[PDB]
Amino acid sequence: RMPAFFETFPVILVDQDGIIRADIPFRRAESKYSIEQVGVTIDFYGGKLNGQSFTDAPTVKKYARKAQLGEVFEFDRTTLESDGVFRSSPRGWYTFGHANFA
Amino acid sequence: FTEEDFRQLSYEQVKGTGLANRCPEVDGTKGSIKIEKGKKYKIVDMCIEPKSFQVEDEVGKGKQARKEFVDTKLMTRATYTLTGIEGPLTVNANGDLEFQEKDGIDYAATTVQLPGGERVPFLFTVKELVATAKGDSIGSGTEFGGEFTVPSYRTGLFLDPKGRGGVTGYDMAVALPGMMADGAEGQDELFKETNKVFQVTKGEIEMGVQKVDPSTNEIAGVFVSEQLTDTDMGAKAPKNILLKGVFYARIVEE
Amino acid sequence: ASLWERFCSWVTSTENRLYIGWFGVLMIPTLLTATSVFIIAFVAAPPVDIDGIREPVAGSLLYGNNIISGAVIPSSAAIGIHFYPIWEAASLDEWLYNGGCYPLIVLHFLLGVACYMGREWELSYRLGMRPWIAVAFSAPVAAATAVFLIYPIGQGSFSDGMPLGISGTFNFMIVFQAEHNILMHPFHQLGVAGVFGGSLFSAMHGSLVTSSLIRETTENESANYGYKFGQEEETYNIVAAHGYFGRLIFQYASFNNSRSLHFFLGLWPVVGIWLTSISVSTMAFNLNGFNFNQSVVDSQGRVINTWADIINRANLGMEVMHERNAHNFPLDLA
Amino acid sequence: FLVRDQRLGANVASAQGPTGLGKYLMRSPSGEIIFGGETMRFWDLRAPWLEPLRGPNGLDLNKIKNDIQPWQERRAAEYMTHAPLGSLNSVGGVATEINSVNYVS
Amino acid sequence: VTALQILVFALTILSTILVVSIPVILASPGQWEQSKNLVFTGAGVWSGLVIVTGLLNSF
Amino acid sequence: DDITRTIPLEASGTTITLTPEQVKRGKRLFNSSCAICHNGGITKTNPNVGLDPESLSLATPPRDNVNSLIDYMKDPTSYDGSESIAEIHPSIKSADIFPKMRSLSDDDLFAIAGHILIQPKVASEKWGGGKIYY
Amino acid sequence: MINWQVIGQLVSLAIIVLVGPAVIFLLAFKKGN
Amino acid sequence: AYDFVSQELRAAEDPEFETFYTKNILLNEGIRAWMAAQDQPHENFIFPEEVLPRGNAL
Amino acid sequence: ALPEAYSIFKPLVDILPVIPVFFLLLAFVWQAAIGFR
Amino acid sequence: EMEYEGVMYLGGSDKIDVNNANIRAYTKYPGMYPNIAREIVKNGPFESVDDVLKIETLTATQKSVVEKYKNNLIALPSRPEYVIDKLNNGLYR
Amino acid sequence: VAHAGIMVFWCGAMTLFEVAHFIPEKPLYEQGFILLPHLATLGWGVGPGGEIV
Amino acid sequence: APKQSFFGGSSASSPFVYNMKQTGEILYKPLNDEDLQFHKNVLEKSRGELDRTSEQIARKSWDDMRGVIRNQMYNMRHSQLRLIESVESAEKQKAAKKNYNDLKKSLEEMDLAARNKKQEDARKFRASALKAFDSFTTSVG
Ligand code: CLA
Ligand SMILES: CCCCCCCCCCCCCCCCCC(=O)OC[C@H](CO[C@@H]1O[C@H](CO)[C@H](O)[C@H](O)[C@H]1O)OC(=O)CCCCCCCCCCCCCCCCC
Ligand SMILES: CCCCCCCCCCCCCCCC(=O)OC[C@H](COP(=O)(O)OC[C@@H](O)CO)OC(=O)CCCCCCCCCCCCCCC
Ligand code: HEM
Ligand SMILES: CC1=C(/C=C/C(C)=C/C=C/C(C)=C/C=C/C=C(C)/C=C/C=C(C)/C=C/C2=C(C)CCCC2(C)C)C(C)(C)CCC1
Ligand SMILES: CC1=C(/C=C/C(C)=C/C=C\C(C)=C/C=C/C=C(C)/C=C\C=C(C)\C=C\C2=C(C)CCCC2(C)C)C(C)(C)CCC1
Ligand code: OEX
Ligand SMILES: [Cl-]
Ligand SMILES: [Fe+3]
Repeated sequence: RMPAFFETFPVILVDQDGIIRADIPFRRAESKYSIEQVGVTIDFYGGKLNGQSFTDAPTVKKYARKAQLGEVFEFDRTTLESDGVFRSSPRGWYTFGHANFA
Repeated sequence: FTEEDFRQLSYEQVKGTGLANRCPEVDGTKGSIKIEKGKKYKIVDMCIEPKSFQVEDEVGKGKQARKEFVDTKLMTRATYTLTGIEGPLTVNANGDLEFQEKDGIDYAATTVQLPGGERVPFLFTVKELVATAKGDSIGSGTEFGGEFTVPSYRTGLFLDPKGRGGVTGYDMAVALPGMMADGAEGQDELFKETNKVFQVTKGEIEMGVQKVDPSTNEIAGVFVSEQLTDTDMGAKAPKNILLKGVFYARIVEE
Repeated sequence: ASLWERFCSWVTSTENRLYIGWFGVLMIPTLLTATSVFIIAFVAAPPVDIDGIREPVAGSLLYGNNIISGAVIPSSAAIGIHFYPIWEAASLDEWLYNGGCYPLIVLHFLLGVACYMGREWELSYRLGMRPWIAVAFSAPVAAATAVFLIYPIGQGSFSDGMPLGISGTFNFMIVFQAEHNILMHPFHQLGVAGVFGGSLFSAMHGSLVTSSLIRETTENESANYGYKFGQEEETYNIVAAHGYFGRLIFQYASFNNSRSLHFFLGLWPVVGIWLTSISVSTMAFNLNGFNFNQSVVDSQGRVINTWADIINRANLGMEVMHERNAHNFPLDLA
Repeated sequence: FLVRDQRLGANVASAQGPTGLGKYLMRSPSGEIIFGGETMRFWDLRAPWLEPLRGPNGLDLNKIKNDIQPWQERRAAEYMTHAPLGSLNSVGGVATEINSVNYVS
Repeated sequence: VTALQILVFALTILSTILVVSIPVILASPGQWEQSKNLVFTGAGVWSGLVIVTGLLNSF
Repeated sequence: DDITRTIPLEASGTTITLTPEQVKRGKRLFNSSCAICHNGGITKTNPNVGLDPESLSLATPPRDNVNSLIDYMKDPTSYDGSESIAEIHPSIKSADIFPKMRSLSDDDLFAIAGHILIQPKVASEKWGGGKIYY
Repeated sequence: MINWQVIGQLVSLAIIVLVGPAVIFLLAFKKGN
Repeated sequence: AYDFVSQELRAAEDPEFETFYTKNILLNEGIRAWMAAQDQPHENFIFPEEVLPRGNAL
Repeated sequence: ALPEAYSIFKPLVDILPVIPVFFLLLAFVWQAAIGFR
Repeated sequence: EMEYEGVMYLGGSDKIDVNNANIRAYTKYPGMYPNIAREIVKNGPFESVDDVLKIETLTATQKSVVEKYKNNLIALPSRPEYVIDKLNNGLYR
Repeated sequence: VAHAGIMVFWCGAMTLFEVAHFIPEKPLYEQGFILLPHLATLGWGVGPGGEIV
Repeated sequence: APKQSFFGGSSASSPFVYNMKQTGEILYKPLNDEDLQFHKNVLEKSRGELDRTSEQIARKSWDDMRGVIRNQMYNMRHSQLRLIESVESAEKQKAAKKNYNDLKKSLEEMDLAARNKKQEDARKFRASALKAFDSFTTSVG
């Protein structure tokens, strides 16, 4: 997952030891290991996709980039005409106002 | 301004003057070039210079109106001609004398500007040219003509202003991560400006000799070239462009 | 009494509202055509191929570009440092695509502040005073020569110069510190000690005057109304502000000569910006900053990183990503 | 790198460089055949190891293809690595190079 | 030859006495009206020994 | 540290022990005779063949041993053993065209080629990799 | 194993620093200047 | 104050719109992806050489 | 290097370019000894 | 394109896939890079895997050096975005 | 002429400083030589191809 | 206690070359048979390039014949220097030293007749430098 300090993060896949296994690379030429090279399969569990598993290599890269944001969610963004950049909570807006007033 | 008038000039008096891209004239008429069916042959030094770049634009676009090629103005520099497009001529299709492309500066990336302020870029090339002409003699007539495949303007490893590319680059609008965080029907699908397609199209040419010399110095003739323009790796629709300038060549006996 | 001397005594007349002297015969028409092209090409210039790689950059107000993004874009790198005026173009819009507006502003602006600097001499002659405010203006004029002219002279094209815009200056600084390491250069190091030091001594000397004013005023009204303009006496005790600051640090760390104090105000930022303007111009000919990459090694020869390596991992990351498709060969201008 | 990729068998003209322009060989704004890349700003170079390859219209495409004699590859590979790019403590590099040479020009 | 080697070594010894004791002798209140050709003797043997070192360098 | 500088001599795995002096002699002579083109194992004028531990092994004489590297600087070849790249590369054979190869002995070619094999044993990812491991 | 060069470089530096303030130190002593 | 959202929507919806602001964003992703393995070593950023954003030819 | 007769004097000509820095610093010593008068 | 199914053949594995692989992908096999892979990227084998062994302008000892690594080569449909940067690729160490 | 002496004394002492650290295998520019390229432009000691003897 | 050294004592970080002198012999022989054959090999090459200059004088293309005298023949004065310091006797060395000097003088007068675009004057300086090239090769043996 991307930490809170970053803003763009490469979508690297790790095991439970920290070692990489797939990376969806920036440079496709002479990429040693990619999503479709090692062939990762998504097995969804719970939610809207309870039991939907697919090994299509274009559709694995779609839900790989979203799951570095932490959890996948269906967004209704034709209501407020949303622009697609993350705003800040009232926990973080209060602290901008109050540590600058003080 | 022939070859034998141009080779006597030093580089210190050609450089800067705009004469180094001027497709040299090759004075002569009442001549022919015989091409034997057994002997090997090659065009060399095939300089091709266009003039009067014209992009086909629609004027009515509903009905009862043509697509008149509006005259544009050149926008980059004097970088537009081609130099040294040698290739073997000795192939003979049941008569036709065809020459295929071998090497040289086939392409020249220039932009022109339509009326309205829009700059169209295009890749004026003759890469993979296969031009046939009816007959075995060359001079004062015998119009060549064939199809050339243009490549796309940008290649696959051309990065965008936002770091997307065909061969390289990001595969998402990475400055909008909240649009990527949608799961169903909103996951940057609005953009297929992301999936960059190196697409390859074809263009036609037709060139007349319009002058000859029986020793060397083949044409100093004219040409008419119809061609597509840049598609921005599959982002905008290409326009047709019509180029009509002066080419020149030289046949050596091989 | 002559037909020229009656004109020659109008140009060198101090009775005008702005002084229009013999250096002002050159800086008034050159800056006014470096203003009239800057104001028009900030609003309504077309996009400019800066790199010569046939990808234009759109830096004017018509093409989007809120004013912390708009810039008069530098020239094409295919042009280089070649002289590119309007009459050496095939058309006026072909001149705009290659970025002709950038040498037309920046050769007239540089020739205008060079004759602002002589005009700052010139009124100090006709008013009868010591003339070295031209020397103090030679620190911004050299610094405006270093980013605009000498860095295009050393590094080749005019595209390497500073863009005339706010976000162009931030792009100029990141690309500079990628390839020249200005942060670890010991003459830029002196310039930020003349910029922080000059900002210290402004906040230090300006404080000790305004904290030791003698009260020629009432309580409720403003303090500045107690200095009648053109008066003979001093408005503040220099002996009390010296006795303040002689208690703050110690007694002989403070100038109770106010002429040597005020010269030290004119020496610390002006010499510091003289050393910055050298440093950018010596890095223009690629005499870069200090390079302590991989210096600390242990006994086995394994490289131990120091703090100059974490600067270098920043310096390398803004090296591979600036000019993202303008490089075809592995070394940058080598 | 015009030499090296020609020695790998490329037609060194019709390069199709990444921005659409010439990678190795390109056209000058006045119309001369010059080197492509970032080095098109230094197109007005007169240098005694390449001026035996310039004709009247810039670099000749026939003299480059055949008569490219290996004293010129000696002088190109030397002058590329001995570039005027250094440091104040005399480290030769592009300012992000590790220190193993003391060279400023 | 090493006879040249001790000659130029005698030049750097003598010029060390010459470069110190010339501006001492000039800028004393005395010692210049008295000892002009103590300097010009020392400057003469310095310019003398350079010529002797000069054509012995050919041999 | 630096106890093991056990670089292989020739093929079939006979090794040699370098000693401290032959390493300070090697690094000071690899610098200012090679390292203006090989700054950390890269080749600046031909970057798809360098001084990796892998890329030196994948040549027609494998150059991961010192006796094939002494034969390299005495008589250079290309990466497939066919041609002789000597007029575009400095060597003892071409030391008239390259004046830096004119004065150094055979005993410090062993010091220079001892440095090519020591550097992946202490600087393993950095030697021969590009600027990514800087 | 003696260095013999920076011995000679610093014994000649000690000669050089004993030239400049050997003129002034004798001239302060003898009231000249 | 990282980005102008008016110009990030436009540069995603036009692949030939570029400014010095849009060039300044790509320089920031070079800094944040190359320095991150060395600046914050507790995070163990094990970015391979193929996934960090390089430009072209260097 | 140097000629073979003068090769012993190589530690002598290593600091001789530094003497024009010492001539600038000699003027501050001479001014301080007379008392900056 | 954004998705390409033949990315595992372009290097960083075995099975070079000669049609659109780079010239420096042959560095990982000995006896393969400089002049024997001149004729694999020029007059290239756009037919099959065993069209590269029936290729001409090779010496017979060069044709046996391809025979050591016949299983490290496939033939893919030739994409035009990778044929253009087959010789340079913009990828130096 | 005291100061014209110290210009020539720099040219005397630096040119002896360049030739002391000569090392004839390297070129002139690989050693930071600044007055020996001014004398090799005038043809003292320079041979064919640019090397000096 | 740290192992510190004062102005020498050559450890791995001491920047001093008062130690580390060369032990073995210089294995590049200064003038052997293999590169002297290469100097004879380029004299076969350089004589063909001055022979090639005659058709470009007749074609009146100056930047070929001002460039082909620098293209392959750049390592000609270096190789003609190495041949005359290879011979044994001194009185035969004067015969090779003089027509190497009469070659160089003849060669740049052809260049001065090349920049001034003088076809009638460059053809005699070509043939004078040609027979001085053949006079050089039987002087050096
Ligand atoms: C705390 C950190 C810090 C500080 C204090 C500085 C401080 C400075 N940096 Mg620096 N820098 C930093 C961090 C820092 N930097 C970092 C992190 C980087 C790497 C990204 C850089 C990269 C960098 C570069 C690349 C350069 C600097 C430069 C400078 C100097 C700029 C001020 C100057 O000389 O302008 C002087 C003043 C001017 C140029 C203005 C000229 C004014 C002209 C004459 C007239 C004005 C015309 C105007 C339109 C008229 C007004 C209109 C009227 C109607 C009112 C100053 C010393 C520059 C420098 O020293 O050289 C110039 C430089 O080129 N820095
Ligand atoms: C733009 C010009 C404006 C003026 C700028 C110049 C003046 C500014 C001051 C800079 C000069 C400082 C003094 C000289 C330092 C370098 C001398 C040196 O050691 O050479 C360093 C060189 C190194 O020699 C190196 O050798 C190599 C061979 O393998 C290469 O050939 C290198 O090229 C060569 O540089 O020689 C020495 O080692 C001499 C060492 C002798 C030890 C005592 C020296 C004492 C010198 C300083 C005395 C104090 C004076 C300092 C200034 C006081 C005021 C702050
Ligand atoms: C000293 C007083 C001078 C007069 C007052 C100053 C007025 C300032 C004008 C504002 C700046 C204009 C900048 C040009 C802006 C610009 O770039 O214009 C460029 C403009 C564009 O040319 P085109 O692209 O149309 O070129 C034509 C080709 O495209 C056709 O194929 O050229 C013109 O149309 C003529 C403009 C100059 C005409 C000037 C008059 C010429 C007469 C000279 C008289 C000399 C005697 C004077 C005696 C003192
Ligand atoms: C101490 C001196 C040197 C050593 C030990 C050395 C070592 C090597 C080695 C072992 C190779 C691989 C040869 C192969 O696999 O075919 C190589 C390649 C190369 N070296 Fe060096 N080298 C030295 C000096 C230089 C210098 C100074 C240059 C720069 C002019 C240079 C340029 C090259 C080039 C271009 C290659 C690649 C050859 C090719 O592409 O076929 N070498 N070096
Ligand atoms: C042979 C030889 C040698 C030797 C040489 C010599 C011995 C020389 C001498 C030299 C000398 C012996 C020199 C000197 C010089 C000096 C000078 C040049 C001076 C100057 C002075 C001045 C400049 C001063 C000034 C001042 C004044 C006037 C007053 C006060 C202030 C002052 C101090 C500033 C050797 C061994 C090395 C090597 C080999 C060769
Ligand atoms: C050639 C030669 C020679 C000569 C030499 C010379 C010519 C010298 C000179 C000169 C000099 C050598 C001078 C000196 C200087 C010194 C010093 C020692 C330095 C410095 C000092 C200081 C720096 C201090 C200062 C101060 C003061 C006191 C005041 C104020 C404060 C202060 C601290 C700043 C001889 C004969 C030997 C022989 C050999 C060679
Ligand atoms: O464009 Mn502005 O810029 Ca500072 O570099 Mn050279 O050319 Mn580009 O580079 Mn890396
Ligand atoms: Cl480039
Ligand atoms: Fe005050």
